[PDB]
Amino acid sequence: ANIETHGMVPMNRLTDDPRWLPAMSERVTRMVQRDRNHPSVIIWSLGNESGHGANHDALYRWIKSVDPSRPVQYEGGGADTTATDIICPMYARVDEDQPFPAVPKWSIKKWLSLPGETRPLILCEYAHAMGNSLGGFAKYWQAFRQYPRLQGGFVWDWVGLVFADRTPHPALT
Amino acid sequence: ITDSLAVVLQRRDWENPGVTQLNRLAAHPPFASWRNSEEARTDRPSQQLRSLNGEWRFAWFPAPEAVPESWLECDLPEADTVVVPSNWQMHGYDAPIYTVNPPFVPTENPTGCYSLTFNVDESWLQEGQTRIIFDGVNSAFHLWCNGRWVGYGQDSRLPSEFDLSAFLRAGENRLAVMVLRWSDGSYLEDQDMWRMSGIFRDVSLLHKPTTQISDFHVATRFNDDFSRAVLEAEVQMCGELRDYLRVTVSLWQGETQVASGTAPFGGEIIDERGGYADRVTLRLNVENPKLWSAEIPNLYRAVVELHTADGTLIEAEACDVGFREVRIENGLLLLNGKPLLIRGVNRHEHHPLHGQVMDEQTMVQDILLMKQNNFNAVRCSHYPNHPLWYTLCDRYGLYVVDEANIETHGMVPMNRLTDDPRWLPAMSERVTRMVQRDRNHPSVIIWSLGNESGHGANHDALYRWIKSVDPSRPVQYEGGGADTTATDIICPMYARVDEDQPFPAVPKWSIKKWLSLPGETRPLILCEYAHAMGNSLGGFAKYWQAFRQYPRLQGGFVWDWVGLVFADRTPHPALTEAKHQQQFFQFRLSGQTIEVTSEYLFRHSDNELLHWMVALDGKPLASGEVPLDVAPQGKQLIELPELPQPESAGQLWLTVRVVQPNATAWSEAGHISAWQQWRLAENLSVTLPAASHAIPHLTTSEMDFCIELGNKRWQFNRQSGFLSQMWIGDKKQLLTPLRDQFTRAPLDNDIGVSEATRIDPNAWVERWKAAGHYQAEAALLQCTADTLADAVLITTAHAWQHQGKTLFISRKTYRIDGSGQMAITVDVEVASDTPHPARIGLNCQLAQVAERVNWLGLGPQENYPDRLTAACFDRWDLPLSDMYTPYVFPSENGLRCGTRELNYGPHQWRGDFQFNISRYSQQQLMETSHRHLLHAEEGTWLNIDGFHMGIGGDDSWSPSVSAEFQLSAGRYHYQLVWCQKG
Repeated sequence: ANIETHGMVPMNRLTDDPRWLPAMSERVTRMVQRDRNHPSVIIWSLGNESGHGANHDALYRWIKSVDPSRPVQYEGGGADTTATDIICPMYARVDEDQPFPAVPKWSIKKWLSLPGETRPLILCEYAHAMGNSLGGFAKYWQAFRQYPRLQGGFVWDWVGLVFADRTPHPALT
Repeated sequence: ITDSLAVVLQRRDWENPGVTQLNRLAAHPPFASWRNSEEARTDRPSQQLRSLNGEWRFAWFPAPEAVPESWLECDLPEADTVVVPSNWQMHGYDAPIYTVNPPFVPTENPTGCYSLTFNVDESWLQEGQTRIIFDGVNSAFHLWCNGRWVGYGQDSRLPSEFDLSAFLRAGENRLAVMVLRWSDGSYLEDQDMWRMSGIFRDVSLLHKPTTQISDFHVATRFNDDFSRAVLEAEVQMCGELRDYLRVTVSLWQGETQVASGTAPFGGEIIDERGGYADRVTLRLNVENPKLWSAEIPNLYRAVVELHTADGTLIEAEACDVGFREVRIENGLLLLNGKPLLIRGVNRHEHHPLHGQVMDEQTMVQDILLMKQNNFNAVRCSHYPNHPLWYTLCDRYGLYVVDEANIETHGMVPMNRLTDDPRWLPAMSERVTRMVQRDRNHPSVIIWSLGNESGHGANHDALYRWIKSVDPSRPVQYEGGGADTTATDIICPMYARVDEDQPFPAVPKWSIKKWLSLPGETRPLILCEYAHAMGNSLGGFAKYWQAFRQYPRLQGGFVWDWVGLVFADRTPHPALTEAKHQQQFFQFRLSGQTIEVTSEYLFRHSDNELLHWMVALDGKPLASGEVPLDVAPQGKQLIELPELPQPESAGQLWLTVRVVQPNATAWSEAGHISAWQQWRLAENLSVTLPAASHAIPHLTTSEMDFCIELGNKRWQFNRQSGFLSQMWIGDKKQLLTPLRDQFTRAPLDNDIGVSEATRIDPNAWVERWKAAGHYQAEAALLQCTADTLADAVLITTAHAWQHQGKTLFISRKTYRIDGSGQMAITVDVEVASDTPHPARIGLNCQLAQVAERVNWLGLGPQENYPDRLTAACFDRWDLPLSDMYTPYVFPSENGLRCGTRELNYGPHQWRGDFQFNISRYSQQQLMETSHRHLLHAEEGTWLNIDGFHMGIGGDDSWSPSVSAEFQLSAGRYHYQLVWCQKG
């Protein structure tokens, strides 16, 4: 869904405000009504980098009621809130923890085994490919193979892994 | 008659799994039968409990049928005298054994016939019940009293009690105990230790009144914040029920009573037919109770008095009560609301010189040593322990896992008996009688169903029995994959931190992966890990890094306390590594600020002092002491003063240590509990050496190169290509030429289970032998000598070939300058297809024997690439004897890593190397079976390695050296400087 408010100073200033719920509901509902018939679409996403507000929980439950055939994921508020069926951290590391206040980025191996955690983990963003990059990519895929509940991820910026003229980067190999 | 041996032994009760006892009394907590409340409160000795330990008569027989009938009446003429708490194998009768027909035992069953003549006062026989308690008898036994058969028993590790009232006569009496070595119970006690047999625990006589306390157990309930507690005690009596009988339970903290309760008999309504007339439950309210933990073992004294309504006491029983709550919440094992981190060790009952007989002094010595090494938990390794062990763990503070005596690892399906309902009665007795005995001890926090018996339906049934009877403790069981339905805790044996071991039907996942398997929510505590056999415990820091990071990884139990110490309780070098990794204070350095985090859950750091020191290459520069004021799990930030900034070359090292100024019950004043070291600042050396005016002189012959400088002189063998001799004055310095070494005397981890019969091709030592590393012969490729403007240059190249295959190539450079110094640069190529060598360095036999070894490097104790975290960089001076570790089976030992300078006699070696120095060569260590056969050689053997392979430790039967500690680079370089006192 076309919801992205990363510039807000609390970052949930609008997604926790009920006055913005009508605006955000239109962006979620009209997407589902348009694309619900496509077999390729297997997961709904509530947006990107908008904190976690009560509007996210309400819109998460709307999708589950209208279309129970697809899981709903959302990074925001720590990537493991009640508004996501999948733990989907951004740029979580394989072994090193990043305990930021109120939104820690645990290592993906440790994140799975936290007390009470049963959901699968798929990284919505990992392996930043800006410039000469993608070092340690083999570390992620060693972990993906070994751990059943580590079910892959999405490399950031296809185009990126290729130039604008679609010429490939060395990291694409 | 029917008391005769022929009748008694005819039914073969020791070959019947359905008969485990005959005429044995019910299990219960320990009883002393005090006739005075004050004596019970203060735990004074009771005159109603009499010990029969002492001198008994003993006779040995090859089989039970060989015992003559006359033994039942009179002591044999050839019977000798022994101290009854002993194993008869320790007296040399049949050979002790360290190592099938499931119900049957061999007909050649050695039999020990014990007999004792004792006196009984008439006061015991006129009134009351007199019983005899056998705390431990190995396998099975038959009991006679004055020639009359009494009963039969099994389950060596739990007390057997029999009523002797109808058998005792006023005056002199005689007891006859027929102990058999093997019974059907031996199939459930088929573990791996010295087998041994006899009456290995205490024998005592207890006199109880006609109306007596038959059983009692206590339960503690708490509110949300543990500010209010309820102590419920259920008391059961035996004998005649009278309406004037009363039971009083009083709780004492020291000498002040804090709670009390009195009630007549008659319990609450249980079901339709009513309630127990012989039971009463007393509820005692305690405000702000002092909680029990391993850190602070706060104990109360509960006194249970059976008395008349008027006020006359009949009998008194007492026990120590600790207030604590153990439960698993959200996949975490909590004690008093806090997540436990188990610093545990497995401990067998092994006396230093009396075999399996345990005494109080050895137990207190073991507990003190454990707590001084930051251990907080002990696993009762595969059987219930001596009763006094649990009392001592309550008082000093140690979490205890109590294990049922069930062990059937020798069965081919390994669950052949535990899945057989015909063996359920046998196994139930071993579980139920343990719980009935030890359920009142606060130190016991976890029940264990046994060890290495597969997983059968009997395990599930016995697991649910414990949960019903005692819901206050979790139940754990390894077996059937360590995560079955019969365990509340995933308790794998020797699971690795990162590497998975997917065995069929019982995989050993890595502990990190095991936690996150689909549907898995339980905590993980390793019942056995870090095998400490020989030179071992490599990679121990890997486990404790994982323990800290993952909340549901709550520690484990290191295998074999005694092991981590020798039989005489002398510590192994690996014990220091365990103490450092198990510290309760963690340290972080950021600039001039030291962050100290407390790992205690309950206590405040009120006996703690931080001493910091800054040294430059072992030379102290500044020091200071700061008191520690850290809340449980809190952080204290300690800002160091302006640290010294020397302009001399070298590395600055900051060392902190936690010192306890006051003595505790388990430690003496000045005890060091934690330490840490850092590198502060290094000034690289840029100064040139002094312009020596002299030049070493080179002479060339067809057999050798000779370099002469003053009184010193070097000789290089041109045929061998190695430095053969060095002379200071006219005194030779070497007995063996300085040559490259690529092998080490194999460790126990290097050997594995590779016997001479069942070879293990995957073992490290077998791969080295198959590759010819021990048989490779050095071949000289080139050897040249050139005179420089100020030095003499020697260049050599050797190839180590085995059966037409080059394993290693060594290119060495010798630079003898005019100052007398000798610089040695070594470049080594290792073939990629050969197994990685155990070491890359040099060795020689020095002619001189010296008393002290002085080196600037890591640790006073021996350390290895994967067991060096506990070691510290400083200047160490030790006698040569302390440079050798006396392992029972000789192997490579005594290595010191991270060494920059080594001094021995007049010789100094500088560089970046590891070394071991001793009087035994690596060749002798490989060929000598036991350390008592080791003999010192003529000189001193020195091994200087640029690189050394890590030691194993995850297990002892499979390769366990991690990839980052294997010598797999392929090409290696190191430099050494050899100088003298000039």
